[PDB]
Amino acid sequence: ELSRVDQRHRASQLRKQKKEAVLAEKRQLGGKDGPPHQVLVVPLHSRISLPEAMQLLQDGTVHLNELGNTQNFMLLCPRLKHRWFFTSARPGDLHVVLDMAKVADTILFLLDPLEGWDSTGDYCLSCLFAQGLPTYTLAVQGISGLPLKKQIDTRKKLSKAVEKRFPHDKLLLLDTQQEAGMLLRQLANQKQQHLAFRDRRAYLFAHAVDFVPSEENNLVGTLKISGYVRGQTLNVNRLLHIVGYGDFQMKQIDAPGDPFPLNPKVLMKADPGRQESLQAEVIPDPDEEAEAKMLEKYKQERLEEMFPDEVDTPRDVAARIRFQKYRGLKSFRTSPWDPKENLPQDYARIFQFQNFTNTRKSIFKEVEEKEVEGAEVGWYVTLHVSEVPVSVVECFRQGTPLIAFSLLPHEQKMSVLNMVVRRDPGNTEPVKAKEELIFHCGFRRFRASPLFSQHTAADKHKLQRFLTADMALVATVYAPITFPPASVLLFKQKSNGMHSLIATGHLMSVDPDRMVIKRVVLSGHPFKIFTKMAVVRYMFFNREDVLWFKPVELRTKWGRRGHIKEPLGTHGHMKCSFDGKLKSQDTVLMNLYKRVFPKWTYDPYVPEPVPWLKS
Amino acid sequence: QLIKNGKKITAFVPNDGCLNFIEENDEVLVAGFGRKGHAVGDIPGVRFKVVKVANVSLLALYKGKKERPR
RNA sequence: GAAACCAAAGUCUUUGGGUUCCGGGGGGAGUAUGGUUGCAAAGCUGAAACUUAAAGGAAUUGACGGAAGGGCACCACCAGG
RNA sequence: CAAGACGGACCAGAGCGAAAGCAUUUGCCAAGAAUGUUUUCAUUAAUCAAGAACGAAAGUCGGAGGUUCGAAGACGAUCAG
RNA sequence: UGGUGACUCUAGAUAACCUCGGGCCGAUCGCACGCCGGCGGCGACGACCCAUUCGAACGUCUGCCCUAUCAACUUUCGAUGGUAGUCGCCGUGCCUACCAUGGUGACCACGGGUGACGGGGAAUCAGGGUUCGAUUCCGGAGAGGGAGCCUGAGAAACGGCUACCACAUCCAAGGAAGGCAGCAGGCGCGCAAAUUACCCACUCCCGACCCGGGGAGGUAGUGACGAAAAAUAACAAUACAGGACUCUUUCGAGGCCCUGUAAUUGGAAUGAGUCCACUUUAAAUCCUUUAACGAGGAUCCAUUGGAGGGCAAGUCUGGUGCCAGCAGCCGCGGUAAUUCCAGCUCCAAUAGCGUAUAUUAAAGUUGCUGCAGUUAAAAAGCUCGUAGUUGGAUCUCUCUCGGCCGAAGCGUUUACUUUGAAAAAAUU
RNA sequence: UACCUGGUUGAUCCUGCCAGUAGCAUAUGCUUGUCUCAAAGAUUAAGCCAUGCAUGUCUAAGUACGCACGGCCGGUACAGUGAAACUGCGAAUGGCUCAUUAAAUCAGUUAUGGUUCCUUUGGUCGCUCGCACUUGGAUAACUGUGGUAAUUCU
Repeated sequence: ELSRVDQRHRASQLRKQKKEAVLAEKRQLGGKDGPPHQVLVVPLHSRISLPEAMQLLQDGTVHLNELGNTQNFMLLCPRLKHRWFFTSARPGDLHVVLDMAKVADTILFLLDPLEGWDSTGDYCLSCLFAQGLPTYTLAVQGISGLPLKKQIDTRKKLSKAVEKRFPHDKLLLLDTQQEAGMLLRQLANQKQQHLAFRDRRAYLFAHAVDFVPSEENNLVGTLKISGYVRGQTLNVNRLLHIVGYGDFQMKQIDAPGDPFPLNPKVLMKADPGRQESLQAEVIPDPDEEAEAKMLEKYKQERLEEMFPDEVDTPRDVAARIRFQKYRGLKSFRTSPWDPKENLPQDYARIFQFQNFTNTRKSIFKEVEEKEVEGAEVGWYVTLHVSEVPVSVVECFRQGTPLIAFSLLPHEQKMSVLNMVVRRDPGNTEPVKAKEELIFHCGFRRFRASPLFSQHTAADKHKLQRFLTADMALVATVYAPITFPPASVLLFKQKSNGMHSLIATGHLMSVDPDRMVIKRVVLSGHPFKIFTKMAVVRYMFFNREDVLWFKPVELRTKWGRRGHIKEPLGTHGHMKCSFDGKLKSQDTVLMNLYKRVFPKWTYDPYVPEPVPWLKS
Repeated sequence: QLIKNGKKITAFVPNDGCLNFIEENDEVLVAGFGRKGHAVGDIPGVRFKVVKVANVSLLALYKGKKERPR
């Protein structure tokens, strides 16, 4: 490039460009045009009382909103030219923390001085890492509640206790109002993490919610979700999803006056009939017994880890009947399988994409590179919803918040979701393949019966009958369609409504063509050995059983590969050819493959979790 | 794709079963492979290896010591 | 001297008579670009990106000849029984 | 009879020339090494960036002449290809 | 008059000049007060000038990295010199006017580049050398970019001013205000770097000053950058296992033999910790010193890399089966895997140890010491030829001025060697 | 401690590079009980900066009429301490960074006989032949009236 001025001027140009990008990013929050900065406060340890820090932090002009249980307020300061919205959460109550930490702009964690944090807070923090961190900001409370002598070593011990979970952060303390000024200054200017799962749709937080019942006996009426738009330009025709209560149609948007402007009734849109998105999720045209079962599950998992899929052939039931729908494959990787060969009535009830990647690109470019005529971000708007149950307002009076987000096109239909997911080491309870588990798949909450498979690059995926503690699996189930990326969480009712976390991951591409193959290997003990010829017993029990499964190729735990020549006895006595000679301590085994499909167990309603505790 | 200039680089995930930790569009800390620009061992024309993912080392994730956020 | 070989290719770890040009693992490549000479073809100077663990030099045997000779045997042949 | 060509055998482990190269007789032209010198000058020398003459064959510009041979180009044989 | 090595020096004489935007020749304060109406001691501020100190400023000789795909550069608009001037604190093309046509270059000028602030110095290293030096000491430069100023002895000053440029703060929309390459802190950039702490007590500096001020500086906080010391156990008896010695044909038996291993037994001795008191200190903290509690290994428990060769330590057991993977290189995996993954055992370093990159020694693979050029990479096709480099033998102290000596010339000039004095501290 | 080892081949002897070996410096991983030193936004961006601080100053000795004070003794010009303001000096030292800059900076060496110099220290301070037993006019401090949304504005 030469000519030192030329290199310098090119560098100055690039500097200008990246500074313009950064400045264009940072005005989107906490300002005259920006929406308020939502800060969610979690006291991790049980010794901390959030009211103490909450009143140290509340002083600036305050506006104390109130709810049934939680207490969140609005803060406005022209000194820092900053609008804050502080909302408090309790650890263990994973409902509230999970469904309102996915819209909060910055999370402030409180830590006791003596210990790191509570085990319940440890569970909460594990779940929050697994679903996505907006911005964490470490804080402590009891540092100045001790003399200096133990104070410095207390900070040292906390710094020791944090580096195992948070890799490196400074611990910013809260004891005085001036320290709260330092913290507020810190939270005003942070390297904001763009959690793209928030940004790609039009998500809105509700400050007011009013129910106008059309008919009180029908227990359904018009809802007034008024608050701030925080994602994209929100459009009426796109449907609206409430995080705990499903996706449904919204009828009207108005824009009233904002409650808290930084420097101190008209309707925006009604939904046209033809341009509306239609609510069509499917195609229109068509005590000690539990302990004993748990021990049986333990024995089954122990049997299905040292032996992969060894199934003993029953001598009562005929073998070609019990494995009627199975087929044999020469090689798992290379042998073709038709994805449209055998389909039930369930895949005649979902929606398929001709090309997912093209559709995802088109939808994302239509969101980003195009502008719609809806209300812009930062606006204090009100949404009138035609169809909603009453009880959500009751929940709005309980203490849980309401968050409503406008969906992408084709996000309400049913499809076959595939979730890349690995087991959390905190839980060790054996989970079978077709169990009913709760998915938190990115603002959605539902029980499902998934199917676990390997996460390889090939076409066929062998079904996993149990969840492995290190291998990363793919959970496949009928589910409402969601566009990746998406944080995915797996929970189970342990006892008394305690949601236990098992596994977490991301959402992979959604398609029904990803077939899952269930395998069964049948064992046989070779009791006669010639050179490259063997006579094997106890694999079948009839005579026509060997004749039915003639073309299937036998393999061997010691690596030999063969194919059967003839049946000899009336019982299961079987002549087999081989590449080489078997050892005397050897077993032959034959692979049988079938296509397996997930169960249709989907329901959007979820029970409210109780506060989590350790056994 | 590097942050600082925008070039396109192929990087080798070191240990067995660790590619699943790397998820699509994540921050990765990438090093050299060890021959100073010369392609190393089996992998042809690939001369870099990933050391950290989302500011957690792959060695800790493979040894099951730390947990990967997102 | 690696040896083939060399009275110089000797007087070289016992390393210094004077001086000129020139090589630095193999490819890319005597390529592109630039300058210059040329009517033109071309010449002189001449990179890099990327790529490989070898590429190469002397001598020694022969698995094998689709190379040729002999020599052996009523479990081979001639004369026969 | 004419046309252009080439100077075999003599021709060598010979000869000369800075190398490329140089073979029919005769004359002219100016060179050139070695040898011989009790000649003369007396350090005038070795190698050389820059710079300069020569440089096989093939090729390229202007003419002449074209015997042989001959790039290109034209025939005929040879076949599962 | 006096002096330098040398004056157009210093001093002296004469004739004059001495700026109104001017040059000095005390219209000042304090302390004690005292002697023949008048005379006075000590100190502080001041002052034209001289000398000095602290410097600054220009010059002198020598000494920079890579590049010829940079060979001619300079001079109209000063390039090199001459005379007179202008400005300047001065010497000068520093600028102007008039002349002259010069000045530099293969001993590499001029142009470029530099991931260039220079040096003291750092790392390595037999000898030679190679690489680095932003960085606490010295010298330089700049306070977002350029420019121009005020005041002052000293500034082209930016914790001063005025403008334009680029950013950017408060507005009542009339205007006002900027400058963290100072200390802490933020954003941003990134692979990459700490507290919006405490104090002038130390070190020194500034002022009118035995008193005030000091993010200079000190002190704590973060700190596995790097460096030094140094715990994680010691002894005895048993109980086995081996090894030698003696007695026994051997098997076996003993020792005031040896060597190991023991969640074996016994006692003693301790520090990490919790805590008093003192000391430390500006007030603290830490280290150091005392009381009190504080240790049986089945914890007050050591890690990080490795066990195919290079390269120390397993052809041990199970799992996966040319898959997953390992492996810097050579290579392994296709079923008894010596290499993958675990366990056990073991090795290496040890409160440290892996990886990536840069650079150094190994590299006599950059060769001055000290490489190579028939065939491995390489001698120009050949000769002439300038700069460059190199080059046969030869040759063994005195005359004047002053007290045997001091002054004066030396001797064609250098290279070389040896001595001497000058050469910053820190680092070595 | 002037050192080498594996890798071309059927095998050898070579040239030759690649790889190993040790350092030293930055980053980073994993682990970390004692104790003494101790580097630390240089590299990328001499990019941008919210807020606080970083430069002030009085002796017997320039100017005291702020009762601001305890306080003289009273017509005692001014008893003392002394905020503020004028005056004088400093603010050009220090700190910070390395962008510029290649005979430039810088280093050793010489020079100013070609110059400037606060301060400190020693000299010079009736050499001058021409109201002083004390000269003039303001202006802050303070009193009082204000402007502007706003300033260390006035």
